[PDB]
Amino acid sequence: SIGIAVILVGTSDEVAIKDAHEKDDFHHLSVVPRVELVAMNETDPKSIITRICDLMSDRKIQGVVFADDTDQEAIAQILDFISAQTLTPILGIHGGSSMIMADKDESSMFFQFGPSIEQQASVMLNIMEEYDWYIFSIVTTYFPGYQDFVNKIRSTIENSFVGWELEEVLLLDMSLDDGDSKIQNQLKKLQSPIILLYCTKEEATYIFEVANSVGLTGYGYTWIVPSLVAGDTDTVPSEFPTGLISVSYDEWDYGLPARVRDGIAIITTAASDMLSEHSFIPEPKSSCYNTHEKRIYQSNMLNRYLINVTFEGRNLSFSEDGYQMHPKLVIILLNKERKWERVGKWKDKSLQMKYYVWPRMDDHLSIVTL
Amino acid sequence: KIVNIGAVLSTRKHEQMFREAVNQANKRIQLQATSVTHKPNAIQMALSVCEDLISSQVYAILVSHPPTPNDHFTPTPVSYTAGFYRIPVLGLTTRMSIYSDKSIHLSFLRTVPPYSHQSSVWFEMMRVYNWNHIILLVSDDHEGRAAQKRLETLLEERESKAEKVLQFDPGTKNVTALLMEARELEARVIILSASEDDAATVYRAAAMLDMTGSGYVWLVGEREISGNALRYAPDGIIGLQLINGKNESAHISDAVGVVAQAVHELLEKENITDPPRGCVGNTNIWKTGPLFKRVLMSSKYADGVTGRVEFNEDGDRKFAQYSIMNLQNRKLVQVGIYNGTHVIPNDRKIIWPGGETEKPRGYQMSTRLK
Amino acid sequence: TVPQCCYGFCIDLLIKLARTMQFTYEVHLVADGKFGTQERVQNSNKKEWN
Ligand SMILES: *[C@@H]1O[C@H](CO)[C@@H](O)[C@H](O)[C@H]1NC(C)=O
Repeated sequence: SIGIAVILVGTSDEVAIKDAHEKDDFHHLSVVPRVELVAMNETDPKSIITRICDLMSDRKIQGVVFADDTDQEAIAQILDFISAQTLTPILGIHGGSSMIMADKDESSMFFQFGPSIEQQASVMLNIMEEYDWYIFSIVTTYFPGYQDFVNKIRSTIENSFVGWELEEVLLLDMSLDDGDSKIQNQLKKLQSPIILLYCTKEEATYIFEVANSVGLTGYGYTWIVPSLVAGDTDTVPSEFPTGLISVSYDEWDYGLPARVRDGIAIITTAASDMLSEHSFIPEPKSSCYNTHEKRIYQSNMLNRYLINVTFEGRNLSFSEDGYQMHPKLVIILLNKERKWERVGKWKDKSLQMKYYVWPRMDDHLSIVTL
Repeated sequence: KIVNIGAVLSTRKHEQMFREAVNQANKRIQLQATSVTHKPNAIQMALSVCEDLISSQVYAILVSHPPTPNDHFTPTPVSYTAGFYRIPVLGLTTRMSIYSDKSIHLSFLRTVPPYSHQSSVWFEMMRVYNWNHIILLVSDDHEGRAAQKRLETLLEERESKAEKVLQFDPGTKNVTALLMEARELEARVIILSASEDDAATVYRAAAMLDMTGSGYVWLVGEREISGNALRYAPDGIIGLQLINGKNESAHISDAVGVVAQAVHELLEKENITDPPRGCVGNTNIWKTGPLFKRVLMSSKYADGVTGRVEFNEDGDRKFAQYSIMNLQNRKLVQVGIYNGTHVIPNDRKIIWPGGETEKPRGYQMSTRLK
Repeated sequence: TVPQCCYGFCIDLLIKLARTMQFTYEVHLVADGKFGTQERVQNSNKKEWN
């Protein structure tokens, strides 16, 4: 008897969640779980904390599956703080909870769905070596994990036979006052036909407006951006130049009713696995106030059993930082008008694009030989 | 117009002192005083602080440590809650190096310097006594890593690499094997930056191995010279101290002064908008605080009880005062001061460990090679 | 690890050099058996020799 709660923010098909809760086979595992669904708005951190406290005090909740619809990022940090304070684990399946955080402390029970910065950096180079763009430059601002991105990018390209000639790096800071002139002067140093960017949505919009003022965004330069710049597919800032390439999680074929079942299955299978061998189960009085003395029963073993699970012929083996190790990504391109289209999806490290030659969007010639 | 600030203290008498200080500063656009107490849990702290954030729509928050010894988690709720709104926060008695990280804590300022500057002032002793070869041991923690990195970065200019860097796991009870390796080495200067508990473990093991005889030098810091370490502590240890570290009234008497100069230059510049008082209501970011941080950090303060206070581009106080603190015959006596960038002697004479009265070379020539 | 005795152009040069400077020595061969280059370990930023 383990209680699991699910929290939704914003509009969602509530009846679909109820129908899909009992959608898998959970008979041969002694979990007998109960599903509790509660809906609330995005009022504030205080409301979220109060709701979580009330729920965990109400009926024997040992874990929370959290959903969200807004694109805010600090909600992940707040949830990580809560998970650090109380030993119960929580899961982020969609929304702002899917954003990757800087560095979870050594005592946090918190996991997210979605690739990290390093895997997206790796795929940005797998995309490059297929349409033969061997010349590129990188520009980025101050964001958590910015050093890891450039470090991995530089490490990958210096241990291969193919020749990547990296033309200068830019780590400009846009938070300075009256530094816009300096930023505009520095942006003129870019010469490679391929540009890599790592910035927040508003930072990306400001930088793109500045670049369009300079004019190096019209015909021959192509930009590649990470997942977090998009955030919401529908909300097009209208400042993004045509031809932008981005990598995003496959939300088109993987909506939400399946994610709830997948998240519940992780907890159920982990609890079943840790119960049988160890003949124990963490069932403390999950108090809300005066929780410093409630840390008597260590749940670190449950954490060790949370990082290696599988079900229905799928791999969900996590890592030390708390992310997939095996996500399912897609590649999206912004066409002539403001809209996003699927170009190619790759699984198990095998790139598969639906195009063979990049559509150009005259001094481009053809050569025949023998 | 009317502008109000906020603060949280750990004593009702301290609250009255803060009220008296703000009443005195009113003679220098009228200010206000808001203060609350501390709770033994972080979630209640966050709930109260955003509840009290709604109370008066504060512009700056002052935080102080409680009588608890560790208090490592006490500043965390306020920092997270304030950074959720990008509201700058000034700290008074926080010394852990975690809060110096600009990534997790975007808005945070320090009234006292961190331990990294202690590691930096360790350099002047070597500079003035011609000690070029040292052995340093630090614990496996985020605290030690920053100090080691800063020390080796500072020593990079001198092009004098330390011979050995060795570490031990935190919270251990046996370090005999590790101390064995350093005994074989050829350096006689030991610098340790560990926790208070680990200070007792290392000091006990050093005595057994005859490690603290003649011809040895120990350079320690604030944490391992206080506490229960003096129960088992050899003579001749050279420590460190701060002139006005523990006088919370001295800081407060001028902490409100430096912020008062900043608001004068901000209230009449442009586009001033009060940060929202809607704890529950608004979830956006206040426009005021990206520019407020820039002006505040560069606000030079002419003169104060602790001298000139000028902030670098790190949110940490610069030009602190250190007293080279010495122990002889089971009591501590001052022997010098750290004048900003250099040191001067004093009337008293330092007695080195082992009873010898000289300046040990810190070197023992070896006559066997490999 | 079994004791062995070595001799050659380098060994007797060391003997003559050692007698001048009044020091002793205890030679031992390398374990891996390579001259040494830089390598990337465990796919990390740091690099170490062999
Ligand atoms: C510190 O040393 C300098 C020497 O450059 C001296 O002028 C000054 O008076 C000393 N004391 C202080 C407080 O600066």
